[PDB]
Amino acid sequence: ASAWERFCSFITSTNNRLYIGWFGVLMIPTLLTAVTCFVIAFIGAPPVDIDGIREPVAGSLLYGNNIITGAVVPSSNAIGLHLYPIWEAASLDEWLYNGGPYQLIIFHYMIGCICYLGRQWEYSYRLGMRPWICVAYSAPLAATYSVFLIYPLGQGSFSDGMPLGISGTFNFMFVFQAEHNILMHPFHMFGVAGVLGGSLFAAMHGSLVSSTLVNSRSLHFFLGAWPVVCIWLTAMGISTMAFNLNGFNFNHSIVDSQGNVVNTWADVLNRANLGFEVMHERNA
Amino acid sequence: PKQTWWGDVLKGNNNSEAGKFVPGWGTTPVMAGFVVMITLLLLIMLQVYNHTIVLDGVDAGWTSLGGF
Amino acid sequence: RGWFDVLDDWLKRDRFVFIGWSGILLFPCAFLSIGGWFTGTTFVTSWYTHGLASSYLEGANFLTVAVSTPADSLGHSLLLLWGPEAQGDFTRWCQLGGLWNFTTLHGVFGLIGFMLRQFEIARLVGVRPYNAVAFSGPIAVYVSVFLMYPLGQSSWFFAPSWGVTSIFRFLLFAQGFHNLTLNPFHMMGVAGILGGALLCAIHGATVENTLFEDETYSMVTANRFWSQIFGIAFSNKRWLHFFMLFVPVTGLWASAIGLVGIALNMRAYDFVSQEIRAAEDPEFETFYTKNILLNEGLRAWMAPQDQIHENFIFPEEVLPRGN
Amino acid sequence: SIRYWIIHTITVPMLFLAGWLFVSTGLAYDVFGTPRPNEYFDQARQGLPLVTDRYEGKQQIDEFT
Amino acid sequence: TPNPNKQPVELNRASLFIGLLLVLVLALLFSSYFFN
Amino acid sequence: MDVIAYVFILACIIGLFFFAVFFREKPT
Amino acid sequence: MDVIAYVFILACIIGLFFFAVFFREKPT
Amino acid sequence: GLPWYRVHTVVLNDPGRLLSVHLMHTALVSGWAGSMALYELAKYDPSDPVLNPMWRQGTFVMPVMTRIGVTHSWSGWTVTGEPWVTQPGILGAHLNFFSYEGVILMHILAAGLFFLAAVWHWINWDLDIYYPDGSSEPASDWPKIFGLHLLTLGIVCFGFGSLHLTGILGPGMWVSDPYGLTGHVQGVSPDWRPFAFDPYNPTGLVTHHISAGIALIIGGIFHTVSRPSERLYNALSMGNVETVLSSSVAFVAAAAFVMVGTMWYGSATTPIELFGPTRYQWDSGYFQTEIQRRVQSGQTWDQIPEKLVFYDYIGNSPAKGGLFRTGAMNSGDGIARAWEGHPTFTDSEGRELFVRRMPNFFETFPVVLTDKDGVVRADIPFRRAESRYSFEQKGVSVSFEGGTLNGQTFTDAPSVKKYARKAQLGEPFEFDRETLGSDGVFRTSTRGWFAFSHSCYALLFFFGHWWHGARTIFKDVFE
Amino acid sequence: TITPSLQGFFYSILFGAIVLGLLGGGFIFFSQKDK
Amino acid sequence: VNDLGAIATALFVFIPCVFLILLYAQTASRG
Amino acid sequence: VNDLGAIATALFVFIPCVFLILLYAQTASRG
Ligand code: CL7
Ligand code: CL7
Ligand code: CL7
Ligand SMILES: C=Cc1c(C)c2cc3nc(c4c5[nH]c(cc6nc(cc1[nH]2)C(C)=C6CC)c(C)c5C(=O)[C@@H]4C(=O)OC)[C@H](CCC(=O)OC/C=C(/C)CCC[C@H](C)CCC[C@H](C)CCCC(C)C)[C@@H]3C
Ligand SMILES: CCCCCCCCCCCCCCCC(=O)OC[C@H](COP(=O)(O)OC[C@@H](O)CO)OC(=O)CCCCCCCCCCCCCCC
Ligand SMILES: CC1=CCCC(C)(C)[C@H]1/C=C/C(C)=C/C=C/C(C)=C/C=C/C=C(C)/C=C/C=C(C)/C=C/C1=C(C)CCCC1(C)C
Ligand SMILES: CC1=CCCC(C)(C)[C@H]1/C=C/C(C)=C/C=C/C(C)=C/C=C/C=C(C)/C=C/C=C(C)/C=C\C1=C(C)CCCC1(C)C
Ligand SMILES: [Fe+2]
Repeated sequence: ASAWERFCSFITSTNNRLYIGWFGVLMIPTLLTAVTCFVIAFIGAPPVDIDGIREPVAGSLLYGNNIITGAVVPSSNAIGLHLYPIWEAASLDEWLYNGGPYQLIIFHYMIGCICYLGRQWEYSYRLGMRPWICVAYSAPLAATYSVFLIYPLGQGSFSDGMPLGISGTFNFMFVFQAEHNILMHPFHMFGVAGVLGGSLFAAMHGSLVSSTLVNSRSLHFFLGAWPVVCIWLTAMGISTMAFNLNGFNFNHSIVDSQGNVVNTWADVLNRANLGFEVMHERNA
Repeated sequence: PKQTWWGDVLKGNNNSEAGKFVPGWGTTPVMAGFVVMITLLLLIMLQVYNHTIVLDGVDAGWTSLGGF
Repeated sequence: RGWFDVLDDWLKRDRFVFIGWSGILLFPCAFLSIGGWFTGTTFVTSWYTHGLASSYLEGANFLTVAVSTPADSLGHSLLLLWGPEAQGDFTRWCQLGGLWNFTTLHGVFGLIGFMLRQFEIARLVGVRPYNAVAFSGPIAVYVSVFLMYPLGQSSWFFAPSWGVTSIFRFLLFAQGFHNLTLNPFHMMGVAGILGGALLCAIHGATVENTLFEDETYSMVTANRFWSQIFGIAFSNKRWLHFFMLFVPVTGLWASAIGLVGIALNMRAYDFVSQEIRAAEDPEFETFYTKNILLNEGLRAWMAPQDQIHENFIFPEEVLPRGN
Repeated sequence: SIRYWIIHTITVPMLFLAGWLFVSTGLAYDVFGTPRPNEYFDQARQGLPLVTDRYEGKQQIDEFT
Repeated sequence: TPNPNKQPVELNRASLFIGLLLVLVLALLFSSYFFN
Repeated sequence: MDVIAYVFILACIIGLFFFAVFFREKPT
Repeated sequence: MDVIAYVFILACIIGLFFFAVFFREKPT
Repeated sequence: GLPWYRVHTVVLNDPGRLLSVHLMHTALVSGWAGSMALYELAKYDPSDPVLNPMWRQGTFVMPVMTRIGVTHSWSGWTVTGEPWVTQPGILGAHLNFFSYEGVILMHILAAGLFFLAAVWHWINWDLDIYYPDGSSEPASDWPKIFGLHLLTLGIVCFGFGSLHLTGILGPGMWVSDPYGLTGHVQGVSPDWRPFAFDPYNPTGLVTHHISAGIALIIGGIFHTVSRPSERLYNALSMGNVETVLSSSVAFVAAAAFVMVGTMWYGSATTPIELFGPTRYQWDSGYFQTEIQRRVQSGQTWDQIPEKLVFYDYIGNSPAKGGLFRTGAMNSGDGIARAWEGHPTFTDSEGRELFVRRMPNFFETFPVVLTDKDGVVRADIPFRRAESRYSFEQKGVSVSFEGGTLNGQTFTDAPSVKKYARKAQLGEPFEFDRETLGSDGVFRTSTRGWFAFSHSCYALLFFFGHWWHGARTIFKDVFE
Repeated sequence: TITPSLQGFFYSILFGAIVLGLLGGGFIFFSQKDK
Repeated sequence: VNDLGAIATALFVFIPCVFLILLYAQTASRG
Repeated sequence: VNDLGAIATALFVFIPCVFLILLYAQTASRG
């Protein structure tokens, strides 16, 4: 009953309402920090110079936006990959102006996510069950790390990271499509197949069980495995596109015998990408 | 179970022949023909509305309002 | 035993596959739809309707073949092989895009036949036909996208051409012109699909990781695990599986209502207060406004070639840019 | 087993060649109206043959042809 | 004369929480458009 | 005032989470 | 629109009278 | 107890209480009809029938009333553009009573009566009629009840077609010209020649409701006498009311789809004087073609009837609205007051060019003034860009024929730009927003709201049909 | 008077009758064969 | 914004909520 | 008039009403 032993028996105990565990020891502060800062910076936060051009972009509720259009703007383009802690800032108002809250939120959130995976494993151990829920959870984890961490690393700044907002997500998707043509990348096709097929198999399994309940184990194995594998693949696809290894490109493929070019659907898709791109790229 | 007057009037229509059917197919063959008939009728109308069929002197458009 | 009973018993007889009455509608229609698509990709081109090379003879790729939609001038003509357009000429029927109508209509009747088939099979086995009700969602999506949408528009030309890159063109067109991503019904559809995938994944993993060392898995351990890890858990198996059924289907139906709304240009294209506030001062910039700008750019840069029939001519001066 | 092997050996390559010749002899272009690689444009007919009328589409293509 | 067909209506706690979550989430989603 | 509507709905959601976590009827 | 508020409250009062008259639990 | 989504099954086995809830639903529906019409009357502007018709004003039920006879109001005004004359003088001239308020009063009265009947049938749930001669279990014969109902509806359909629609003993129906100029409520005469299948010729409607009416009467009589067949009776489970529910829901969904088709594509039932122009009359240049031909037919520009030019505005199209842009159209671009007149544009060289009109699709369009020969002459470059074919660099005057700006010539570059944008929005018009705080963004007419709402309803009711068919066919399993 | 479009529809009824007749005939005939 | 936007949101939040709470309460009072 | 007048009147009408109806319902469900 050493004080240290008593503490350990408290944390690694299956009688709390929510299991804490050693991974949860890191999970709780980081997640609480991320949630608190996200709430604060989503309700009210100054406009952020996303383009690093002294011109700001607002995203908070008190500055005009609603839930659909509000967001937490990524840290400024001038910062690059530099960590921007509050104590490493010239002035609080400036630190907000450069987009520090985004950095705070995403870093605490990513650490909390990986610790949450660890906590899942730990409790599976403490209860005496095979410890592979965490393996399945590793897929959406990979996806978030792709959009928030790996893509900015490949692109050199967190200004290319995903905004934390509903409309920011769509803006990110369209700019990503413009610059990398993700639709014609096979890994995203695997991901689309994964989500749609996962819904299909979920509906089929639920209908069958709820209809007759009024190797079969391999059935549930396949249920678990299919969408997880596809999400791993599409997360890897995003990560590869973060290193300028873009998808397929079939523009200007068929040419007339004399030398003219006959259009195909890929050219229409490329022209749509061209529109998205030229609307992007403020200057050149 | 009130024995109202209107109930006396209408009980024969309510459930005099409740649960009675004629065996076999009965009039079902005849019904078949009727269905097919309407299956043409509706079809024709659709095509007339669709301008697949162009009846003579029947311009399926706003011009046909001429005369009012 | 009349001819009808003989026919019925013959249909219901056990074979490698089950035909049933539904088969009479499903198999010919499904086979014709598939054959129409294969023919349209292999041989027929869209050089006359969209001015594209969407066939293998043209030299296209598997990702660029497409049974392209009929021309714009035809409106919503059914394009029968013997109609006023084709007039019995097979080649003109193919060039005008009649293969699109062939494939889509026979696909509709194949889907109807499949739903009827599931009704019939559940009737034979003697279990609740939740499978048919589940399949009702895909039929809603199909009817909303391939029939109701082009019917609410000017022509079949605006329907999704059967393909891969053609479907991608349809997605980008919908974003550019209807701003679909901002539609709440599409948001419910996305939530339904992603939640269905989530449910499949975690249900499979849980059942695998609570297996008894021999239904067949420790429901008590699974319940306690999820309660103490996530907070909430299913304590009822029937509810668990009905929920798995319910979520993706509901997502599909919500998206279907979203798609029928945009078929009438009854689209959630903008937020009025944001437009007003942006008009008042030019400094006010949010992600929604930049999405609007992207939509303007995509419309301008895609319209001259997507809707080639309209003979749009926009010079370089009028094309929006980030200057 | 063995019997059907004779029939399939005699037939399947004949069908394969049937499709092969259907393409090679240029019959497909006539059947499906698909232009020959030189038929997309003349030496200067670089305009596109797009149908503009619903009612007389086949004749208009005949003009485009 | 009493009606035999009368039956009560049941809704346990879990169902209440599920329903409230559905309602609140739908309201949050659609308010941004209702305010337009 | 929209901000008040959004914040009120959100606070109600969080309260619902609190009650759904710590006050669910015991499974049995 | 005040007229609508007044009329709605009044109609609710009349409905209350109807239910209070013809649907009161039997005294005993 | 029952789950919250099955609470109403407690009337499945009780014919009396089932009838009671049907009567209550009918009372609600009639009450809504009355209340909605009352609200529309209380928010209406009868002064302007030309540049502010009912469809511009967000009316929903008024066009449906007006379709088959009701035009005037007890306050006097008619929708056809004349104060109502009490042409009624005799019996069979109730026309002075059945104005909008008369219909409202009758519907509210029906609501009350149906509510009272519903209460009565709820209390007296155990009438002897619901029970057969010698069995305690209530049991109704659905086939004969269907026959009786069908016969009643056939009689009413035949009466509607032959008396009301023909105008023999009724107001007739709304008819109009191909361009929505003259709108009468006149009787129609039925003709069985094939052109009565033209959906835009009203003579079909009467011809339908007569013949179809008779077809129902025969169809009623047969079912009032003929018994079902064991084969069908067992297959469809005619002893179970759930099958009636399934089939009825399917029928109603099909009806909704057909109605949506007619509403969106226009027909004789939906005239543009009532519900507004379709979205295809803008696409096909229907009104622009007509006007251009009329002017080209020697008439001067100022002599063009203003309804015909209002129809050529794109703000009237039902395909320019939004899902959450609420209220009447006049809450949008504002209420129109005057037509500025047909503008024409000329460049420095004096060549006459035209502005390309914005299609239904585009929320915004690039303004491009092009030579009639297909060569772009001038334009308005993007928000801030340097140009070579430009508005000022080339210089453009605009001159207006007819209307408010008659004979005028604006060469002020902001003025030319404003009227260029107006010209690409159809016909230039005087719009007021100060009265209503209008938002400048468009809204859809009555036609669009009908199409959208009932397409959604039909889509949902198909799923309802599938579910209830499933619960009928699988009845032994669903328990 | 008959127009080309109406004649086409009549030929459609002929062809559809033929298709349905051949399908139904095949089904019923084969069902009768292996009674 | 729409003056009725807040009212619509409030009624949407409230009516199903009071319905559900009423059902649960009259369930839980019963044994 | 006051834009909040209607809201105040509505909430005054509603809150005690739903309270009373809830109490009566959870009384009547119980025997
Ligand atoms: C416009 C370009 C485009 C189109 C048209 C398009 N996609 Mg995508 N697309 C997909 C489907 C899809 C379908 C079915 C589809 C057609 O219907 C499309 N797409 C279409 C999915 C397979 C896949 C996305 C699936 C997906 O969402 O992946 C998981 C990603 C995340 C963030 C999961 C988050 C996990 C976190 C632990 C959550 C915990 C925090 C939470 C607050 C906790 C709350 C708890 C409590 C309080 C309630 C996808 C992607 C993705 C992208 C991108 C850039 C795109 N896309 C782009 C497109 C991914 O990065 C991305 C990708 O692959 O990277 C992972
Ligand atoms: C008197 C002559 C006649 C008339 C006018 C008439 N009936 Mg009948 N009739 C019925 C309804 C009815 C209605 C609703 C109705 C008026 O609208 C009529 N009838 C009218 C049913 C109650 C009853 C049998 C019910 C019954 O089984 O009907 C057949 C079954 C079904 C599923 C209907 C088929 C519907 C399809 C799913 C539609 C799919 C649409 C498609 C996707 C796209 C369309 C394309 C288009 C362009 C072509 C009936 C009978 C029956 C008969 C007979 C002989 C009749 N009738 C006769 C008539 C039965 O055997 C028989 C009977 O048993 O009498 C007691
Ligand atoms: C949504 C698809 C659908 C349609 C359109 C539909 N039903 Mg059902 N349906 C019934 C009647 C019915 C009628 C008379 C009818 C056509 O008029 C329909 N249905 C139609 C009852 C016999 C039976 C029980 C009914 C029953 O229990 O209803 C209880 C419902 C309650 C307390 C509220 C539900 C909330 C709604 C959001 C109401 C919103 C207001 C309204 C929208 C205003 C617009 C009016 C109009 C335009 C819609 C039934 C069921 C049931 C279901 C389900 C899933 C459905 N349905 C579904 C449908 C049962 O479990 C269940 C079942 O049978 O399980 C045993
Ligand atoms: C792209 C997405 C997608 C596809 C491809 C798909 C495919 C399928 N789902 C089925 C079933 C189901 N899907 C269900 C729920 C879902 N299905 C979903 C999404 C999909 N489902 C979603 C999101 C859900 C969750 C709600 C259920 C509940 C079922 C079933 O019960 C059923 C099954 O048992 O599956 C095994 C079909 C069974 C065979 C059949 O009837 O074929 C379709 C029949 C016909 C007649 C096809 C006709 C031709 C089609 C319509 C058009 C032509 C297509 C070309 C041939 C190819 C096109 C290629 C493209 C690149 C354009 C089929 C395998
Ligand atoms: C005209 C006036 C109309 C007024 C409004 C009427 C409103 C009626 C009530 C509407 C709401 C009903 C809710 C019932 C809620 C309820 O009790 O559900 C639980 C219930 C359980 O059914 P059982 O038969 O097991 O038990 C029934 C009893 O518990 C209750 O009757 O199942 C369903 O209702 C099936 C559908 C579930 C639907 C919800 C699934 C999704 C939940 C999560 C979604 C939101 C989160 C998304 C995150 C991204
Ligand atoms: C499968 C796959 C994944 C792993 C790699 C691998 C290379 C193996 C790859 C396979 C690739 C290959 C070579 C696939 C070959 C696919 C093809 C072309 C299959 C095609 C079958 C063709 C069919 C049905 C055509 C049927 C045509 C029909 C009815 C015609 C219908 C008709 C129409 C269209 C017009 C009117 C007249 C008529 C007759 C009614
Ligand atoms: C009681 C009495 C007896 C003797 C005769 C006398 C006349 C005195 C009689 C009195 C009768 C009177 C005054 C009857 C009045 C009846 C009335 C006003 C009935 C009600 C009509 C209102 C209805 C349906 C409600 C519709 C509301 C719905 C859909 C719900 C949601 C809505 C839907 C789903 C569509 C979009 C809009 C909205 C609001 C979201
Ligand atoms: Fe399972």
